[PDB]
Amino acid sequence: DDPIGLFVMRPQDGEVTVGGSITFSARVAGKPPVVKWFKGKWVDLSSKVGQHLQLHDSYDRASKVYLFELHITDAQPAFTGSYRCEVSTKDKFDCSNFNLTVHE
Amino acid sequence: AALVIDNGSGMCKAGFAGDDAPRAVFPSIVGRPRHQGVMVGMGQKDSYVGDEAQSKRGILTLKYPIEHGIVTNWDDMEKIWHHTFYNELRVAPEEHPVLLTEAPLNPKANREKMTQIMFETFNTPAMYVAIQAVLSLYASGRTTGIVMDSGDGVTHTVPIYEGYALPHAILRLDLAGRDLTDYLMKILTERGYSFTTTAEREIVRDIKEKLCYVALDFEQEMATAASSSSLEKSYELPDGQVITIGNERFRCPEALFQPSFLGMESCGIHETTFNSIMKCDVDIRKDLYANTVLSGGTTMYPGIADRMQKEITALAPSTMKIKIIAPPERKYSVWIGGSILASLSTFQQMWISKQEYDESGPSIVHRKCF
Repeated sequence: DDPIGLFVMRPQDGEVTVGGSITFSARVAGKPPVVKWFKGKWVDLSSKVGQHLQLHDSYDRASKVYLFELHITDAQPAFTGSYRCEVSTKDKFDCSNFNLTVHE
Repeated sequence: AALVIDNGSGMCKAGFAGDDAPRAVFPSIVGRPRHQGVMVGMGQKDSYVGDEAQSKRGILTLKYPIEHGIVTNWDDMEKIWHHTFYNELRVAPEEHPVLLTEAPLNPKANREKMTQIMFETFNTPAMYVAIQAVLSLYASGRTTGIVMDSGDGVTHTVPIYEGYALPHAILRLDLAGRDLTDYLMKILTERGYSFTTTAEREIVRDIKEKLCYVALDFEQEMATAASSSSLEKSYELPDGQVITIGNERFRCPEALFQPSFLGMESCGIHETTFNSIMKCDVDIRKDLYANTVLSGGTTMYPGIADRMQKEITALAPSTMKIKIIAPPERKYSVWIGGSILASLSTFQQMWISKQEYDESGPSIVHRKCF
């Protein structure tokens, strides 16, 4: 099949209403991998970090797998749409597409 | 024996003639406390001199006695000399002639004043002032070649043929590692880190000495710095602050190669070496290219010899091979040359006697030596 990428676990689609927090995550099997989050082909989520979007990076010692998390808190209707996760590393390449729905 | 002192920019190298390595190596700096100190029981040591200052660098406002090969304040220099004679050396100035090494095309006042202080402030039977390019050549062990000497202060090129010198052929360049440090501090500010004090000024210089290196191709590394992985390293300050640098480290050494970033018309180090060669006689040019010797503090970064070789080979004719010799510890080569120079039997006759000074006058230094 397709070559083994960085993600042991690919991000999964989720839906949350106004004022609701939603967490999206991806894990990478293992120096530390670098993770970028996008709201499309050319939009970077890190530059958009604020009241409704947070970023967090963690490492799991037992599986020596890196966890990348996208934190959305108090999600609003304007956040309904398509979000894209892109991760690039020294030896592996992969990305994924997910959708978030928030209502009024 | 004999005493050899190197009064270069930022560092004072002292030792004994005939020795392969100097006894005393320490920065030539005096640090004083700019800000009032808060604590109980402190000796409040007003003045710090030497390597002690390096440890307590953040609080202290460091001052360099020597700027561009010129000493701004004479008393600080005396403290440095005193420190070298009675601390690590543990010897009296009276005991031996003292050899000082000076860079090419240096101003007249520096040689006359330097000798005057050595004859008057530290009493010695005789002293001699040497030239860095010739001394470096001796360390090399080669009779003929072209010597590019780049110190912490001013880069100089001095070609030599079987012992005969060409003063017209010697070229002085105003690009040096200290200049790079100022450019470097200036470049850091755009990123978001700012250093505006002399004490933290050394911190960027420290970063430059081991972290910085020279790229095979400047444009390609910048291109690949977008996805930097091994291009970024973390530097730990004594203060406790953490610094992360990327493409920034290799573009600094680049400036000597590419003065354009600096904003100056003058050509880079490889072009200047070429210019010195052009000045020299056409017949002796052919072995000048294959006998190139690198020396000084700013030639330490890896890959310099390899970049210079390809650039000299492409610009120069392909009819002859281009060889560059860049031995390690070339920074200390100038001091080493001083110790070896004082070790020759012929040389002892050549020292400037006290009697000659008294009769003829201070201006005889240029007359007696180059």
